[PDB]
Amino acid sequence: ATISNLASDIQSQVDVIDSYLKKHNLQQPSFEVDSPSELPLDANVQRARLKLIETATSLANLAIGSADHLRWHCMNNKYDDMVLHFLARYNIFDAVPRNESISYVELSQKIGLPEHRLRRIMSMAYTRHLFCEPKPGFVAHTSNSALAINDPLAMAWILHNVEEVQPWYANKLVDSTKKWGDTTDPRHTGPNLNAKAGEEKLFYQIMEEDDQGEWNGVKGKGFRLWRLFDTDKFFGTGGAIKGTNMLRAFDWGKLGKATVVDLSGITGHLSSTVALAYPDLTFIVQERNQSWLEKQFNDKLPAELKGSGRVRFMAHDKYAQQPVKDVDVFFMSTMLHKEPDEKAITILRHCAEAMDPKKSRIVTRDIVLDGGDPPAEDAVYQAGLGPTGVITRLNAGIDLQMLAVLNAFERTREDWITLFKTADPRFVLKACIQTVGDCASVMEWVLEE
Amino acid sequence: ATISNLASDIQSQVDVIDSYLKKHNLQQPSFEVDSPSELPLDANVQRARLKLIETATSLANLAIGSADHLRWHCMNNKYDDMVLHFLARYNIFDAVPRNESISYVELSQKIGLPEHRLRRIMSMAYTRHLFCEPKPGFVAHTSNSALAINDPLAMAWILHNVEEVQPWYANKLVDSTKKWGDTTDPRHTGPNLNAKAGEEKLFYQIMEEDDQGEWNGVKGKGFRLWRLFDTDKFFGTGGAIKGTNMLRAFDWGKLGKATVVDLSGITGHLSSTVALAYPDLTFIVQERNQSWLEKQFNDKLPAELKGSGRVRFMAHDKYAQQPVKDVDVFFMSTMLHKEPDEKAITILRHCAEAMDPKKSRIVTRDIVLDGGDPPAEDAVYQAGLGPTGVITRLNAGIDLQMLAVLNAFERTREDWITLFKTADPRFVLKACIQTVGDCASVMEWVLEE
Repeated sequence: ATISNLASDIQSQVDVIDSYLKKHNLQQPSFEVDSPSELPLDANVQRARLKLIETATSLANLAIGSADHLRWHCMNNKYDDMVLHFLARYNIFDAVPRNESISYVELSQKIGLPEHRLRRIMSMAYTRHLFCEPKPGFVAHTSNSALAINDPLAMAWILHNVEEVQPWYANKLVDSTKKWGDTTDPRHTGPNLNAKAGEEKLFYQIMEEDDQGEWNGVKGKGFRLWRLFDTDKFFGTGGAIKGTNMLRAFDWGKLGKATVVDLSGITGHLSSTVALAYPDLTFIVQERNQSWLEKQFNDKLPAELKGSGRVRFMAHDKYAQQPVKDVDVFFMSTMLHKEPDEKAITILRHCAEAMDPKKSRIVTRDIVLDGGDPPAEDAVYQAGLGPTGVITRLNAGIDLQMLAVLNAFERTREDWITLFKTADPRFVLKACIQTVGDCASVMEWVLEE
Repeated sequence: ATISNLASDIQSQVDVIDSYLKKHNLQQPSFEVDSPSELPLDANVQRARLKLIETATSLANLAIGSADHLRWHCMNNKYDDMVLHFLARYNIFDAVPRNESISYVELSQKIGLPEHRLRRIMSMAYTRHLFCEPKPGFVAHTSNSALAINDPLAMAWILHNVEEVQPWYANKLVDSTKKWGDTTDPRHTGPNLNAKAGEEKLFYQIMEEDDQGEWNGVKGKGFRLWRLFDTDKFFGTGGAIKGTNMLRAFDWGKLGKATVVDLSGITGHLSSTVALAYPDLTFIVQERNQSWLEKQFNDKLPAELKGSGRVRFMAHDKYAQQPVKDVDVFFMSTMLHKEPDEKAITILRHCAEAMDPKKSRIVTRDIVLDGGDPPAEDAVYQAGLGPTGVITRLNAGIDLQMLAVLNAFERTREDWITLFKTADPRFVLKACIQTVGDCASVMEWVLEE
């Protein structure tokens, strides 16, 4: 890489994107409040986007240079997260009006954060194009910050990372590695470094048991788990992993009238997206129960689905035998990646024992670390992959989140195939489709004699 | 901003830099091990560099877009720091040979980190151009990582941030703000959120007292403070704030044969740089004593200065009267920014009482948040400043480090002038010079009747 060749590559990638936007009369992205929040899903546009992010980031890295690389990174980067911590806990997104500016004096008063400290936090926020200072003394939104107005799912994602993942797990991972080595046991995690025998706490136990707090309509026991469920929904409502991508990566219409057991769990928000598009499907969403789960699940269903039975909650232990009969599809999105091989095999064997091989299939959605195949219309590394690819990087972030919190791990295509064949040697991978811009693939599995 | 106008601005900035490199037969930066570690200090080149970093980063931010902004940031960013934590604690920089590749198998064995976990850490490192995978199965250095080989100062900066600043202070700043409000008291910091009365610990008390560890030649009591002193030296040896910039921002030769009391403290590494350049100066470096400080100070002096008396340590309480007579210069680099107004005024009055107004001056070096004046040859915002400027961002990182650890703060030019005039109304700011590429200014103060 040289600064000149990176600049030339940037111009080529920009020209692909800009030409497509102009040809199709599409809005140009900006940092204004009402900028589009994404670029078109056209595969060639998304390839250019993924390459542009990588090449622009590489050029900034090269221009910073090696002398300022660690000097600046270890100074600044952790404060981007601390700034978000303040913005979420003081509800600054909602306190700044969407379409107007607000003085620091008025903003400070609205949120109860002394103005001199507010000013020092906002100064750092602006450097990530998160809010802006349109005139001296005043604060306004940007594209990036306005999209989080009135969005508890986005606030959940900030706070889960800054108040739980980073302090309890990531910042203890070196010590956990030294204490237990490289294991897949979710007890071998930061909260347990000094735990007395038999008193180890699992992440999911802390999530479901802590009662000292409230989040987004759940007060007391399990508020942190409810907030975690909100983070899962955040990844479905928009952005790279949005749930509507599944409609492009798998043909739900080919199932006709069919029963889907959705072992993705959580609140069934992906089942709801598919159900709205395909009224002949019934989704039975299976998840470990919590006192508030059935009520919250039902309250969050799209209005059109409430009371219809098309998407319904069924409390279930995913490690136990399957009670639903005549299931056409076992569906599980971003669920098996939390399961080391033996636990994943238990789940998959309970599904297989409940499958009619001639009629049933398993549809999974997970990272394939090497890459899924693009959708047929869209057919050294694919854009976004390779050592500096932005999808390589997102996959690594998710993989390290699985490591830090659970000792779980992401898998390659061959890893998935081997896992399923160990569960039942009759499993065949029929399709592994990843839309350009997304890190997950939708995989279709059948039992063949 | 649009993607096209950012791309055009990138091409203009690259052309300035590339034309200068070619005209002067200078090496092109790359990610290779032996890339230059910085660009020329020519002011127009550095202005173009600072603008290029900002514009490239803005273009990557825009191409990511608002939908993936928080989704990706809160996933990935904290892992850049966790990766550094591993790289430093397992000494991966030194274990990868500078000029050769090493297999993951051999690297894992050298450092005692299981290979599967090593591979998952390196995957994330590569996305910041920190090491690379030149062939499948093998690891090599990049420009960015090779510069940290055999550099305990760089390792100190990683570990101080990831093991002390972030967990003990930054990740508790919201809670500290809620407990105490906006104060300048260094007791009102994260370690003391639950401290019992009169048992509060100051950062600098923890640094100097903890004896459960070792760092870079200091075993036991005060190892963390020694590591902090190494971080201070790291900012002097290279990069934006390198100490040789002071030779451009102030004329030490005009002093002739002169005595300088250096209240920067630490290990006098900036005094050593000036002393090597100006043999007629004597520097008396004043700092709070520690058992190991005089020995380490003397061992780290440049060979040419050892035993010469040109740079010597004098234990001193900066809040106490000044014992040295006939001082020509009181020098203090990045020291007063840790001092709230009343404490800074105490120091400055002790200096002023020891000054002959006709002969003496104070030379300070600190951030001026609005910007110092460029050196005379180099004469809405200056490059690097403004809301997304990279020097604005570094200043904010340092300002938030001062907030989180000490409740201290950075200052504008007018803040500095007001502070000095409160200390003694005879103080006049004669010069405030900031070299392009650096965040600190060198300020010259005299007493005028």
